[PDB]
Amino acid sequence: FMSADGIVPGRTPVRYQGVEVGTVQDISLSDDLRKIEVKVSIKSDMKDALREETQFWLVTPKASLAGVSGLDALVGGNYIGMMPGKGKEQDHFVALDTQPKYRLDNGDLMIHLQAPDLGSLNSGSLVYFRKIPVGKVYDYAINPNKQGVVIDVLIERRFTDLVKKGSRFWNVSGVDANVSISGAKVKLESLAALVNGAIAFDSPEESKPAEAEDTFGLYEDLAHSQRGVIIKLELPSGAGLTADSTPLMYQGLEVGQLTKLDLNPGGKVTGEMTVDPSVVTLLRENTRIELRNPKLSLSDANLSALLTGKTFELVPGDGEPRKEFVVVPGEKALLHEPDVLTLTLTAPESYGIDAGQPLIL
Amino acid sequence: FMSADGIVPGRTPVRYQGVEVGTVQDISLSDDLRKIEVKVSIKSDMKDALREETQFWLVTPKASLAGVSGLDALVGGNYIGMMPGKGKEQDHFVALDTQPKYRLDNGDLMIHLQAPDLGSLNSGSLVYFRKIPVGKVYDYAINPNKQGVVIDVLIERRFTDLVKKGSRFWNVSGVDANVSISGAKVKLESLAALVNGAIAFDSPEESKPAEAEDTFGLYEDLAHSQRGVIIKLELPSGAGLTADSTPLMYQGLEVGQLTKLDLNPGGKVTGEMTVDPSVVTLLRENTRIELRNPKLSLSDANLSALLTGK
Repeated sequence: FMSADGIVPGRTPVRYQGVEVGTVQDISLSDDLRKIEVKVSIKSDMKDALREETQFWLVTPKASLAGVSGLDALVGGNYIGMMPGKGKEQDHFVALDTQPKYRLDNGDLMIHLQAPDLGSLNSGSLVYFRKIPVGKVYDYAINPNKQGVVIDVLIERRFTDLVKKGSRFWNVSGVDANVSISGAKVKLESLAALVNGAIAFDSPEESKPAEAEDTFGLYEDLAHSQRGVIIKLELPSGAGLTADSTPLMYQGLEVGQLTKLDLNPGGKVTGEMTVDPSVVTLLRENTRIELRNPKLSLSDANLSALLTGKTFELVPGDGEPRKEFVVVPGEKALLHEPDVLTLTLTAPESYGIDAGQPLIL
Repeated sequence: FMSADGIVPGRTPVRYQGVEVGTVQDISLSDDLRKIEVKVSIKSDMKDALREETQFWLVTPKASLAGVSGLDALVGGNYIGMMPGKGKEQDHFVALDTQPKYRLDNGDLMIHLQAPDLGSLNSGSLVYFRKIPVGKVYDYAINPNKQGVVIDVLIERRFTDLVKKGSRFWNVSGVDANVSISGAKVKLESLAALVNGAIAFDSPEESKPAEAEDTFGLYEDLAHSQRGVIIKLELPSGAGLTADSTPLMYQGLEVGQLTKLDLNPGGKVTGEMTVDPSVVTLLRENTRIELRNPKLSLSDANLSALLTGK
């Protein structure tokens, strides 16, 4: 032992699963080499499992955060816990530090999630389906690649059929912090989510069940877990475009959201947008996506339209479906219509004619 | 037992409803197969009910959240609780984990509610009438269809006549703070609702009493539980229309609220609006519903009308 804080040589039981098995006999020091040698007698019933892969630890109460451990050890004195294994033979053991998880093998389902960072999740945080606890987080570890973090979670046996291949997992925080334009709307749903942390998951309708350490991806939010279709956009510039803030308006209703915005070399601004499955059939050839500036109308004032800014507008077409588009400015919107009569006319003088003047018949 | 944490073979009583009945005699291990065999002696008075459908559990204190359980077990040592049933005969039992609810059958009324999700509600959250507690949530479960969640609640005997066929239920949990342009509304209930949650309900005037596990729908808010009449609208576009924010103004007073807004295929924008029962008789043939844009008047400036929109 590194430090035998409260081990009495006379009476200090060795408990396996709370059942007393042995008793501490003697305590000595290995000539002050920061090691405490404890000689403990073990009854003959347990000597069959007294093998090489056996773990020992010292259960001692402490004032931990978000709950106190070792209440039984506080009431009845700190003791020694043991866990047998499948070794060959051993008579000299090294005590552990924090009593590693041993599991129970009750038929539960063990699955893995991959996240860029652990987040607020700790050991013991809950897993929710329909806001009903159906499991808990078992362990966490770092991938051999330093980029990834693997969270190993366990779902109870009664809900093993709930997990499917298409099931999606996200992190839940019981805080809504909407701002909008009227004022700050703050709603507190679940306090346990703030205190502890929670992973919620959703089960699809028709999918095969998942089993045997199937891996999944942990989305950072419920909104990020929403299913959608990726569309690549070749934007002219990103002057008034904001990621996760610029919508795609069709018939006055928002159906898309600009998600990614990048600057490829050569000064090429490109974007990536998620569209909901309702308007996928409207994305075909000769289907145009354009940008509209917020115009100010004195007759019909729209403060919300002024506050939103640039808006993506969708003009459906017909043909083979496509997943990539080229965005043209609003000045050139008339030029890219399927039928349009383009004319070039010469004059010795400009006569004060700009590039936005109309033609009148 | 899966783990006998503090069972002393000498003195460890078996208590039914707090009454000592038996005493733990012996503890042994089933050749290290993660099972603890506990031999307990039971007095001859209880052997009549010692049958197959008998439940046993280990009452042990723990530092639970929003309250600590097993205070008596903490004071007087952890013990074993039992619950008899109506089995045939049994001499080998399997201990349970969390002492499932046994109920009391005092004449209380048991009813069911259906919700898309449990929400903030947990076991023990309170049920309110006129902000007076008249019951509590008993249990929750998942429907065989994965879409629905069934919450089983229990109303006390004294208020069994309060529940009617037309009674409406809604969920009040947490705290919602909404700041307006010139106002601030902090909607919250008692501290137990903030910590755990609550279900409040309203009884109509003339309705038959409800009984025998009658089902109900759990609305998400008091506003959503308000009675109204559904009107379908064939809108031209949804350019400046927001769900649950666009009113229906008659004589300058708000009488309706645009609730649902959808895009049917073919580019057809449709809507669904709730109207209060006062103006139902005004909804007849050749009755027109139109949309007005917020116009700016220099002589009579109306900032609120400008901020409302369509």
